[PDB]
Amino acid sequence: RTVARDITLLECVGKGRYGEVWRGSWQGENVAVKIFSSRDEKSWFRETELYNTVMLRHENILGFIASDMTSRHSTQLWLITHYHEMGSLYDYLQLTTLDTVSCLRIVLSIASGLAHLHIEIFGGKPAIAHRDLKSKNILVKKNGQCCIADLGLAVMHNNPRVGTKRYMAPEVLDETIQVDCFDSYKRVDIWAFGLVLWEVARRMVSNGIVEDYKPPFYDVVPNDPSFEDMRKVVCVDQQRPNIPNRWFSDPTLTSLAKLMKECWYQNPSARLTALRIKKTLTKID
Ligand SMILES: COc1cc(-c2cncc(-c3ccc(C4CCN(C)CC4)cc3)c2C)cc(OC)c1OC
Ligand SMILES: COc1cc(-c2cncc(-c3ccc(C4CCN(C)CC4)cc3)c2C)cc(OC)c1OC
Ligand SMILES: COc1cc(-c2cncc(-c3ccc(C4CCN(C)CC4)cc3)c2C)cc(OC)c1OC
Ligand SMILES: O=C(O)[C@H]1CCSC1
Ligand SMILES: O=C(O)[C@H]1CCSC1
Repeated sequence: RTVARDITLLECVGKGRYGEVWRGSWQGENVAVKIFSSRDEKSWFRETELYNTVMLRHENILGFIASDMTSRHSTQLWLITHYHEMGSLYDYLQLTTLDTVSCLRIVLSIASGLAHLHIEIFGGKPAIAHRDLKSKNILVKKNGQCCIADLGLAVMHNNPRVGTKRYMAPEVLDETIQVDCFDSYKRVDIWAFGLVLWEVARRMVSNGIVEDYKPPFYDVVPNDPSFEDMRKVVCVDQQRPNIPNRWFSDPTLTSLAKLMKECWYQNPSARLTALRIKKTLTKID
């Protein structure tokens, strides 16, 4: 039989230190093709090893299609996934505001994806921690739900080696994280989840008011904040993202402020679990 492997790369939709992401076409169908830099080859190996161990399939996890290694004169490393034309949550929040139903649908879908990663199923799948959760690593689907992307730093029950500094938990910044305990990595994801919840909630309209899109800690650290910049804010001063007064006039944003506080405790073991966040979100509105 013919094995059709040609992908037409149509347009570059992302460029960074990691390499590039392209919208591509395979057999009439849109795919996303991540082309890894030599700098970030370990992310391709980790994601590939994870998918070789467990073929994750979940509506709120970016859908795997293929991992390709091709010999050149160098080695070319591609990861091929489903394509989400609306782009990342980061991209989407810049222009778009949200109503109550759209805000809740986004954050419950992220909680659903994250709980699916975290849970060991004994049938099944090992427990997985993401280790780089942020709004750029979440894609928006046409049905209003999101999916979690980029398992290049994921751990299974370290890696390329640290996550995005702006989203690092206090125990990562102060180097107290108990690195031999798998639950430690789940708790780091919950911290980052809380920051994403804050980024989304700001864009939910209430009483004719909305906040502009800002990244977590926009008001206390520079662009491309250093490790030290983040440690001083999060660990030494114990600062947390601001909850605007206008949220306390809206029952949904009041409930979301309480949830994000319960993701941001200095004590990692005090933070809510992804399953408890899902349950809380299903009872809001
Ligand atoms: C190698 O490389 C790539 C391959 C493909 C691809 C193209 N056509 C058909 C296939 C296919 C799938 C599954 C079977 C089964 C049939 C039942 N039998 C009992 C076991 C085997 C055969 C063939 C594939 C996997 C796409 C790619 O990109 C999207 C590839 O990557 C470049
Ligand atoms: C990698 O990705 C894609 C692959 C394909 C594709 C192409 N040829 C054959 C297959 C296939 C056929 C049959 C089996 C099974 C059937 C039951 N039992 C006998 C074991 C073997 C598996 C695989 C597929 C899945 C299509 C896709 O999209 C339409 C893909 O997505 C881009
Ligand atoms: C995060 O991680 C990965 C993401 C993807 C991915 C999948 N669907 C769609 C996208 C996308 C499409 C389009 C835009 C637009 C936004 C508006 N404007 C700025 C021009 C461009 C942004 C994003 C991406 C980037 C694939 C991946 O691997 C193949 C990823 O890595 C695992
Ligand atoms: O790039 C790396 O360091 C990884 C390759 C496979 S295992 C370690
Ligand atoms: O086990 C889980 O939590 C996943 C099943 C479908 S939704 C999440």
